[PDB]
Amino acid sequence: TEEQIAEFKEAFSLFDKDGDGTITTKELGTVMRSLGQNPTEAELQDMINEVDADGNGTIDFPEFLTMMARKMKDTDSEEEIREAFRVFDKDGNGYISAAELRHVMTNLGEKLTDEEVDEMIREADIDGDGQVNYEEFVQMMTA
Amino acid sequence: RIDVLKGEKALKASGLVPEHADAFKKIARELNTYILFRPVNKLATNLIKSGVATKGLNVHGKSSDWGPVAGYIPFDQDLSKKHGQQLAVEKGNLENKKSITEHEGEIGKIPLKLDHLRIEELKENGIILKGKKEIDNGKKYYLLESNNQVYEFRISDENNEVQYKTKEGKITVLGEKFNWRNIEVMAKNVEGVLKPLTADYDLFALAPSLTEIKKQIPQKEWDKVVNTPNSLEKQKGVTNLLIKYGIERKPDSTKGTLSNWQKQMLDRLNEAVKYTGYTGGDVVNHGTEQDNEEFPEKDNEIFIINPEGEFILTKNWEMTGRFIEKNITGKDYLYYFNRSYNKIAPGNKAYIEWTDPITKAKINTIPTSAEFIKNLSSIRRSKKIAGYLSDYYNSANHIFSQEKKRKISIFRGIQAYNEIENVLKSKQIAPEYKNYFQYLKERITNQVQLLLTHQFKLLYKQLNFTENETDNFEVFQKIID
Ligand SMILES: Nc1ncnc2c1ncn2[C@@H]1O[C@@H]2COP(=O)(O)O[C@H]2[C@H]1O
Ligand SMILES: [Ca+2]
Ligand SMILES: [Yb+3]
Ligand SMILES: [Yb+3]
Ligand SMILES: [Yb+3]
Repeated sequence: TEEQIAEFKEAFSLFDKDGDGTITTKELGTVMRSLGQNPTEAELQDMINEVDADGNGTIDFPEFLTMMARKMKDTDSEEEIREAFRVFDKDGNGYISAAELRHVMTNLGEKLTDEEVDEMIREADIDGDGQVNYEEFVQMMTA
Repeated sequence: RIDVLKGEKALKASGLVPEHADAFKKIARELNTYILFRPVNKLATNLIKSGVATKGLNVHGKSSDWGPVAGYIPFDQDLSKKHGQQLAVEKGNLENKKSITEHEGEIGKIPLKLDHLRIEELKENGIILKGKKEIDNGKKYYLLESNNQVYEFRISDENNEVQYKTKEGKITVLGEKFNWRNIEVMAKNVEGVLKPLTADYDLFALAPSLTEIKKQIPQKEWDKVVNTPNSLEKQKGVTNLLIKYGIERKPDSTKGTLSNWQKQMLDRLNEAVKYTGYTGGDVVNHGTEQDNEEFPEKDNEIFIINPEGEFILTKNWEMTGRFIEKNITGKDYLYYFNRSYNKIAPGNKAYIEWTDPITKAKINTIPTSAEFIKNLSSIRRSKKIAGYLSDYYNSANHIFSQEKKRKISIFRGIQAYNEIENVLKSKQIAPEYKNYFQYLKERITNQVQLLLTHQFKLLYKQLNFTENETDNFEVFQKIID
């Protein structure tokens, strides 16, 4: 899509005294992290070393804007997910609650122990309010 | 309670052929899934019962609800229900032109032939009346009457083909004035002969029981993520199975954009009708309205067949959405709403509102980094804060206890409230962005002040103002309790 492109650019103005957009492979992810997907140092050494590999690995626009074209492709979710959320959230509170997850699980076929449910909420929980807000459900679903 | 129509009074108001709406309860109760249809041109009903073929996706010509061509799809879409709005009619045509040309063979057009039996039907619904006897160049006609102020029609006593002209003086939407010519209607090629098209059934939505999506998931593929030793990603695998066999809808090419439990559904519905003797192929034939994002449509009445075989008919959008809220999205059934709701649909500039729970709870939740970039994105008409946000939501808190979680987060939360103040106090750059950081504040504020609502109401004019590193987090250690 278009928006799944226009966004990216904004990142190219965060932290790089290169001026004319030019970071490195020693601070590339610093952008992807702050953005979406989150790969490891192992999935960052061979992806980059392919398209633009001269001497100092020039990093700019026609590059990154291209890398995501395959990583941020099959995982074109975000939508395929934000709706998963609305499913567990039968209350409409905006956040998933212990119960909310049980009700959904006890129907997909797996009778969950009143213990586990409360453990899946806690682990999935990040800000620690006792329930998962959309943002958390996102994180919990990718990172 | 809600002011809704139940029973026959609804089926009757749905336009759905009664004998079919009946066959539908069958599948509604059988598959424990609600089946909601959008309207259906009523003058199209008996035509469908009659057996008239229904338009697919290669025909986007709106049918007519008036005149003798009422029921069928006039090739001249100025005879269809859009009769009047120019840009509309203009698009109606092009769409039909694309049908005839882009599909030479499958789609075409035949002349309108109303028989002694359809004249009557139209007569009762008070659509057109058989008038005088006119004689033009050796052939007899009967002026077909209509409350219309632009065209005039007739039928031949010979072949029964209807013709029409623009009345004297009056002018067509386009600027055309012509004389006695045939009303052509969109056809479909079936076995070498050309047959006429008519309104199909438009699913507004399909909501199965969550218990139903199970049967869709392979009793293998499930046990894996289920019996996962973990208890973290184990949820992800559960949700992601829900997402695959529950949602991520794809192009069929002909059926539109639907899922696989929807494609299977469609067939069940059509098998149903065919068993009632409907000679004319499929009746329901492209995916549901919730996947129609480009040109979404809001109707005032949605016919509903619940998993109990009952007939409801919401009377207004405010209702149709209140129903689904209470009976479907909050009762353990799978339901999703059009991606282009609450947005400005691109294709038709449509603005359909719907309650999205994720938005309600927004003024109390602080944005992730990406969310913060996107927010920086689509506002670029004319820094470093993204960090303190990828800090708040650090998926690696999964080892901490709520007590700790609520703390470092309350901190990381005020951390950002800082950078988002070092700006509103800096150069005035753009009043467009300033009206955003204000939001963040109120948001960033509200969430923190919600966590602390366990242990603050002004504890900020003291805490670390301006130093840095790890000592700051130390001072906080006590500012708390
Ligand atoms: N995947 C889809 N699912 C449901 N409706 C769709 C889909 N794609 C398009 N629609 C449409 O919304 C319109 C409703 O009128 P039609 O059925 O004649 O033509 C339809 C398309 O323009
Ligand atoms: Ca939480
Ligand atoms: Yb249709
Ligand atoms: Yb349709
Ligand atoms: Yb349709």
